[PDB]
Amino acid sequence: FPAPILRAVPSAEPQAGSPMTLSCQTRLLFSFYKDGRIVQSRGLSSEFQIPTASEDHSGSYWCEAATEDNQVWKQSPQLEIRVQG
Repeated sequence: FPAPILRAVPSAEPQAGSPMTLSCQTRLLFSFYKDGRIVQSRGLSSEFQIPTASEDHSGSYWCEAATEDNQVWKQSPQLEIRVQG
C-alpha cells in the first residue's frame, strides 16, 4: 500500500477564477494541507475542491490518507499550485 499521489485537475496552473480539484490518489480518510496548515480535515472524500481559483490559493499542498486510529497513515509528496494571472 503505497504513498498517495496528489494530483491537480485539470492542472496545477488554473487560470484565475476557474475551478480546479486536488485529488488524493491512493477504511482510509483523507485530509489536505496547504503550506503547513489543514485546508480540509479528515473525511471520506479524496477530493479538495477549489471552485474559484484566486491568488490566495497559490501555494504548496499535500494530502494525507489514514485510518481513524492511524494504524495506516501516509502522506503525499507536495504539489505546488500556481494560479495564473
